Amino acid sequence: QSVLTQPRSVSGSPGQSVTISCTGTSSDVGAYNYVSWYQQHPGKAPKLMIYDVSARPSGVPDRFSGSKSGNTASLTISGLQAEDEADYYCCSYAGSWVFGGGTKLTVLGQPKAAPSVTLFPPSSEELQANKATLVCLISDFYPGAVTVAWKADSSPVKAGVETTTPSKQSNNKYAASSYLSLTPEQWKSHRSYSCQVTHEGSTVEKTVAPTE
Amino acid sequence: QVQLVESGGGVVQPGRSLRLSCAASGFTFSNYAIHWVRQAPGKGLEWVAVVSYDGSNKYYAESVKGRFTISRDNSKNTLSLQMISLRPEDTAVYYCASVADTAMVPEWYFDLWGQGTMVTVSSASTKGPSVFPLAPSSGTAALGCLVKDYFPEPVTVSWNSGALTSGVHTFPAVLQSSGLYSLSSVVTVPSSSLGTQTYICNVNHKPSNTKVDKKVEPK
Amino acid sequence: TNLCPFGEVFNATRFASVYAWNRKRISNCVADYSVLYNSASFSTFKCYGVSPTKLNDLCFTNVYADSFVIRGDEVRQIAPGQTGKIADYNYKLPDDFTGCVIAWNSNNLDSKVGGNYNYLYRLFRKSNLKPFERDISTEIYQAGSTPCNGVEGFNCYFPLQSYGFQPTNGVGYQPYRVVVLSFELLHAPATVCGPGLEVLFQ
Ligand SMILES: *[C@@H]1O[C@H](CO[C@@H]2O[C@@H](C)[C@@H](O)[C@@H](O)[C@@H]2O)[C@@H](O[C@@H]2O[C@H](CO)[C@@H](O)[C@H](O)[C@H]2NC(C)=O)[C@H](O)[C@H]1NC(C)=O
Repeated sequence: QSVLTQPRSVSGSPGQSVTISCTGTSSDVGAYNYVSWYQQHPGKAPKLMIYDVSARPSGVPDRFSGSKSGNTASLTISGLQAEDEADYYCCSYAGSWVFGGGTKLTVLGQPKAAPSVTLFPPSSEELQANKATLVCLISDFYPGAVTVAWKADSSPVKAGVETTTPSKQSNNKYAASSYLSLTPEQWKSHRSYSCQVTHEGSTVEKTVAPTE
Repeated sequence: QVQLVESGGGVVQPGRSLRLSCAASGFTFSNYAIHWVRQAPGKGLEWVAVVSYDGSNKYYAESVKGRFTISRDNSKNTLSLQMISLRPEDTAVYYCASVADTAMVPEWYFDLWGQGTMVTVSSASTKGPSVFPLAPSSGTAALGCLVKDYFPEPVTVSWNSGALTSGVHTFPAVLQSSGLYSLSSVVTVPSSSLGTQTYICNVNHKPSNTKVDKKVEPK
Repeated sequence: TNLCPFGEVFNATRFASVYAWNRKRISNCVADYSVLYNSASFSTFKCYGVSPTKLNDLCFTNVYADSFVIRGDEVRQIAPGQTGKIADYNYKLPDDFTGCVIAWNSNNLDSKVGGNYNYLYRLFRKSNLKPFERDISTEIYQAGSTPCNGVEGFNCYFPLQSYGFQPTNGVGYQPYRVVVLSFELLHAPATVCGPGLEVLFQ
């Protein structure tokens, strides 16, 4: 069913402000003002940060502020601090409790690092095994939030894609991988395949084509 | 210290039944409605079900209707969730969630949370990996291997039996819907050495007693 | 000072069902009503006999605070000369009413997921209430030609109904807390007075 639409990622410099949108339908966020915002740090439960759209529970700083307009709620964090780095989820209680996709708020603590992509075609042994798999390895990026997109013959593709959640490395940058599983036939039929990783504004692309 | 404690998590096979419990302390449980909210690993929150203060009015989410049953004992101050015909899509952490007496937050918001309990619905049993060489392209080159379809974790990967270390990046694995893992290890090398040096993956999945060596060469 | 205990009726943690409306008797004190006007953000604050600016300079024998809970679209009935289930069978106000009706939205406190069935009202009554009467009887109401004999059933109804307040209603169907201040001016001494009548004693 429905999911309220939050941005996948948001980046904010420390001390400054950020705003996470949360867009729904007129039968959800517009129906009533029962909008709430939850913070979740890795491996712990959510915490209520906003309710009744703009209300702050006891013990929540006034740096967290909630607003609404039409079908869109907005959480705003001022005076950004490192502890605020976390996943944030909105929720609308109209007919049922509906959540958003979540938004990873990164509090920027290092210069931006662009991703390094390495794209591997399917091995000959795997093709012999009637299977095929393309491997897209993204490394050395920061902030730790990328969007991977597989593209066939300069056209989109979406079935068979399994992507990793960014994981911190030793150098405190992030790395992920994406596997596009295909049929030997699909691979040898198309002309080329491409992996596109979007980080901040820029996008990096790599292309593999079948060989003989 | 108002506190909610979940229990009864574990691994079940697709199609069987489990029963989670959530015990309450510190507030007037019988006075507020309480919910189950779950979160699949690495993904977002999903509201599952709620029971009124009165214990008869119960509501669920379509993804769950017909399979989960919510109940509460207001004399023991407990609540339970009986799940049946469990699918792998139900694999998740289950939190129970309500509000406290002091809070001015109404019960339609999730103010008070437990620590959760994990439910893993997986048919999968121990499988050894299958290693495939990601050959170098034809300055610098990148080669590696693909450890594919292994369970459980972990898998360990080395190169040239420990002789090669600089430039090795082994990536965290992906959980495939199947229930099985697959990871990749990549090393970056001089292109001028593809003819002379021999590059070899050394994979080891200890939970299946599987030690594999796979030679990665160009072409 | 000996000020009056309005916070005991306007901030009570629990309010009464309309049919069993509660009544506190305020006496032997001074009261600042302009403080009470700006005390909170009230949805409704209507004064009939008088107005609150003028009230700070008046003296009454006793003051009565009647308190209870009802649906938003029933607050119109808490007025003199009104008709409806509430104004005729639960809480009636005289046509010669000198007092103030105050009400505010209490959705976060009194409606509950699935319904709050503890708040009640009277649904059936042979006759209308007299002004300021309270009726808490639970005698079966005869809606047919056949007598009931104290047995519930067909055309033989239990006279009280639950509001079942829910948050997923529209405002009209949401619970509102109401306080009716009524200022009685008998022939006996004024026990309650406003603050502007201290200038005559200095
Ligand atoms: C009813 O309550 C309001 C709110 O004040 C609070 O009430 C309780 C919740 C208590 O635990 C404290 O938080 C507060 O006392 C009262 O409004 C207050 O009035 C006083 C006196 O003038 C004033 O000093 C405060 O600033 C006011 N607070 C707010 C939030 O406006 C009100 O007086 C109480 N009673 C009545 C009859 O209105």
